[PDB]
Amino acid sequence: PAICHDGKAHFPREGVFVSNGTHWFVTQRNFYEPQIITTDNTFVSGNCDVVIGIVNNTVYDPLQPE
Amino acid sequence: SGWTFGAGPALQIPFPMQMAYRFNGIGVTQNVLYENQKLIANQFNSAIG
Ligand SMILES: *[C@@H]1O[C@H](CO)[C@@H](O[C@@H]2O[C@H](CO)[C@@H](O)[C@H](O)[C@H]2NC(C)=O)[C@H](O)[C@H]1NC(C)=O
Ligand SMILES: *[C@@H]1O[C@H](CO)[C@@H](O)[C@H](O)[C@H]1NC(C)=O
Ligand SMILES: *[C@@H]1O[C@H](CO)[C@@H](O)[C@H](O)[C@H]1NC(C)=O
Repeated sequence: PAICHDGKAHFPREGVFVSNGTHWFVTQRNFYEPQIITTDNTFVSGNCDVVIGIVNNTVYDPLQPE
Repeated sequence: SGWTFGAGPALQIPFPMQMAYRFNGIGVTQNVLYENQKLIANQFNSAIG
């Protein structure tokens, strides 16, 4: 249901979270169009202590590298 | 399977995710259900009872 990047939940903007078992992807509802989970594709809500089934994973910062 | 079996092949999906997307259909974001799931479950169970 959500991703816990740094002690803080992450929810899909428009799509679902799926995985190959090694990597976690955010994709559409009707097609398996994987995309790398970035902060532009997810919106923050919560504090990673109330959502059940939340996995840790990581997200990709599009601004930290540069 | 949500509504997926009303269009083509039935596609499995956990019920919390289906309910979150039914919320998303009416203009309330997913986070409401994923942070009040106990409350929604209790209210729905009480209503059904
Ligand atoms: C909610 O679910 C629980 C079990 O998942 C039901 O609990 C049992 O229901 C039977 C059927 O009436 C009773 O005879 C038992 O005494 C119940 N056990 C407990 C520990 O409550 C419960 O009935 C369900 N809720 C409703 C309104 O049916
Ligand atoms: C799943 O996607 C990842 C992308 O990093 C890929 O490396 C992997 O081979 C794919 N399949 C499985 C079974 O992990
Ligand atoms: C996520 O990482 C934190 C930090 O170590 C840890 O306390 C927590 O248990 C992890 N969550 C899961 C689901 O493994």
